[PDB]
Amino acid sequence: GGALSYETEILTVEYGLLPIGKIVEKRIECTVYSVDNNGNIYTQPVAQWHDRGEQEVFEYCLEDGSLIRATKDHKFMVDGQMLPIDEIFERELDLMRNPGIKIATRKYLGKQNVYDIGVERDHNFALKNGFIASNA
Amino acid sequence: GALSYETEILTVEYGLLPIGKIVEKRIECTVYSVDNNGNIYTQPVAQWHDRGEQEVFEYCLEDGSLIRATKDHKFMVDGQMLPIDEIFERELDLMRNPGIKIATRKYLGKQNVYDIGVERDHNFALKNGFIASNA
Repeated sequence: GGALSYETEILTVEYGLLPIGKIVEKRIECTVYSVDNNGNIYTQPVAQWHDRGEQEVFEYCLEDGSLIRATKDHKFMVDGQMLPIDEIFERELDLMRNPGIKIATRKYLGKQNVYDIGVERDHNFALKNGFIASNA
Repeated sequence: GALSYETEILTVEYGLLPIGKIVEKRIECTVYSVDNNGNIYTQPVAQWHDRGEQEVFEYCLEDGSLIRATKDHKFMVDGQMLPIDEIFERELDLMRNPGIKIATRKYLGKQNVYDIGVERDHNFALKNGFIASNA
């Protein structure tokens, strides 16, 4: 089974993001998001709240510098497979994550010298994180 | 439209490079594009455009990462190229690298720790859409 650190943020329908420590310690009734064997995202209630006691926690820092704090043996989704996170780390596999992400806020920075690149076909190019910039 | 100097471009020969160093130095290199069929291919840079001083906006995404660009510069949304400002206006999702590697691992010693059970499939989504599993 394995376990997660207190502040690991869990998506709930009712409350939005909540720390799993709080969901478990307060045994909060909520609806979480799951994925089936055919890649369908659905929702269902939390059915068991597991307080696993004390265990060794490792902090896994991802390429974008975000953090997952878990025991070595907790499984995470990699393409078509659930694997222990430590193995995912040892094997350099990509964790599955949301294919999309929203813009939270916007700021003005005034004027700057700015740049663009032309390519022959399709007229786009990937940035860090895999964002696709385009001139079309 | 255009982009800030330090916008990191993924190139084959050098990995991630600031578009500013690529354009200013006319660096010959190979970038990654998508076609109309969702398919990612490689392709040399054909033009290096210094578009001069323009108004730049900083777009901060839900994960705290930034895009710095002119308001009109288009970016891909679920198969469709749209001005980044419009993507902001309508709260649309940018695409879309659906996976990410772990760079490093540190020991934090012992902590009280937790897990949740569900009735079907035995997984659940975290922030950023990671899928934690106890199947």
